[PDB]
Amino acid sequence: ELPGVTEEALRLKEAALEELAAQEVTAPLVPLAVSAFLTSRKKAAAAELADWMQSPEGQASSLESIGRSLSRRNHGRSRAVVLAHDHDEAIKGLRAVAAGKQAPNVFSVDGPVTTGPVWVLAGFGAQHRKMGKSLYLRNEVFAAWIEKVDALVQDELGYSVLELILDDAQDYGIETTQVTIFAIQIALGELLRHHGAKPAAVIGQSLGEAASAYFAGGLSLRDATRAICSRSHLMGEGEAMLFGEYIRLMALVEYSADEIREVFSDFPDLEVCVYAAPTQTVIGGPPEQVDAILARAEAEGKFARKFATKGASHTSQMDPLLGELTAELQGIKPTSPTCGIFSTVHEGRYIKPGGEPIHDVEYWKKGLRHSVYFTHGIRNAVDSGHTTFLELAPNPVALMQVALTTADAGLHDAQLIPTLARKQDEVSSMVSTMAQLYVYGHDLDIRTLFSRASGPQDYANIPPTRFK
Ligand SMILES: [Cl-]
Ligand SMILES: [Cl-]
Ligand SMILES: [Cl-]
Ligand code: NA
Repeated sequence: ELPGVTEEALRLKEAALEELAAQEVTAPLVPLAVSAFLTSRKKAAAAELADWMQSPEGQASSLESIGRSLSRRNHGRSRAVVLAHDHDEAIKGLRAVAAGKQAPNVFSVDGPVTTGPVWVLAGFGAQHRKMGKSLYLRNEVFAAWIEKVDALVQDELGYSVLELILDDAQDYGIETTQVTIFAIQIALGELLRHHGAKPAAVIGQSLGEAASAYFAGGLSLRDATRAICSRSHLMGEGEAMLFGEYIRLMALVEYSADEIREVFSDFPDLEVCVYAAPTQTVIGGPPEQVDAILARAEAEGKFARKFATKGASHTSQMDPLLGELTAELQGIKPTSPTCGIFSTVHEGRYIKPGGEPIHDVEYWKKGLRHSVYFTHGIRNAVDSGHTTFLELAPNPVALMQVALTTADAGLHDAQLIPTLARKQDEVSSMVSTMAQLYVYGHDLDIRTLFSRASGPQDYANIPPTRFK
């Protein structure tokens, strides 16, 4: 059978749980949903809830019991959610809902978003030391999926990703960044499905393509894990041996594809790694030429930033890895997708649900070797009516690129929903994520955001759980 959690992971987990229990308890973020067929009725419901919450009876009721009772109402066309830690934040946010005013912890819209969400599976440049650790310790569904991928990666590569997540002294390299972000992406998406969410379409970027294939139903979890494991360890081993004239850097520069065609005439060995946004592109090549194009960009007032790597993925430098990558992926079973795919490997084109499989061995070779057409995939999604983009990531780096494409396409009110972020509480982040899916009308059973009631004190004395 599959390997179990290692002894060292269990040791690290015990230590982390002791440290966690020694901290001060912070008040959880509670989602308070109010809805009605008409926005005017929703605003009135918000004002009445706020009035009652200021009464002594409302003050004596926990936010969690108020939220659990609200979660059982009929969820109408016009929706709103207040995210609060205490009664004061709740009443303040509800006043904003009632008065139609905007607030950071308030989401309120007049009706549903017409098209389903695009799940964005990226990850390049998003890793950070403690990513996923807090949610692993505090959410049992997320933890179960982390442990499933951990067991598969143990089987494929012979080490435990969970050990990396739990060990604060450990940081991530070329190889371990990929398998660990993959593990976190799988577990974040399955946590969302557990609460009723589903992608209408997926779009992958760079290392995130393996997770996109799983959530699109194009590969089983085992085969998606083979894809990320085969490429990551070949890339990590190759990058570690690069010195001198063999080094190729990667850098984000504020140049469009049109500008790069002209700019590259001075730098004969530069290649495009990722078309990230309409005016931003990840490029790769020899250090002297990468240094020169960065210096040109800064002289023109344009942004430029290097990544921490001695090798350039999505360039001709990957050629020597493709033969072994072919051999390691023999036997994977591409399947017909169960949702739409905006394939950034295949230049941003759309593959319909039920379409022919795309995730064969040649797809992973092409994805590693050639450019990532990310902005074109996003633009294809915007032009087809999609407005909600949800990024599964330890840090919402790709969502900021998506915002540049959506605004460039004329969509200035897109629903850009992050998941985890460095220096933000990972439990509260997933509450905000799921509350946002709810307010926009996407599939999400808001009842599942609250544990099952054990007694009458777990409800508040308001509709629909009034105590006769
Ligand atoms: Cl009911
Ligand atoms: Cl109701
Ligand atoms: Cl429960
Ligand atoms: Na461009």
